[PDB]
Amino acid sequence: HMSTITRPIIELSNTIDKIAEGNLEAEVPHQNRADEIGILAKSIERLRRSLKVAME
Amino acid sequence: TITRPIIELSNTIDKIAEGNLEAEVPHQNRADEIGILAKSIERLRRSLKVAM
Ligand SMILES: [Zn+2]
Ligand SMILES: [Zn+2]
Repeated sequence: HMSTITRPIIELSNTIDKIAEGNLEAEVPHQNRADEIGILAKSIERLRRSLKVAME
Repeated sequence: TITRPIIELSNTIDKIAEGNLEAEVPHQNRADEIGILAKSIERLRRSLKVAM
């Protein structure tokens, strides 16, 4: 549980902070996971791209 | 208590990505890793909203 769920939730939280802190090229890990971590990662990547477009 | 809130937070991120910055972010006061993710989503939301 700590390695399969806790670790990637912490990593993806950090990714969100990087994005919020203006780094709109932040790496977003785990987009190819088939479980709920993948749903979250794919959601974050769509966010990242949406914010890059909105930066103009 | 892990799967459900992770999907719920993902949906909140999708609302934010689509321009709905009034999305209510659940689970901000949880003490585990879901609380960590919820706080980070709420900070991003607030920064987007204030900027716009
Ligand atoms: Zn990882
Ligand atoms: Zn919930």
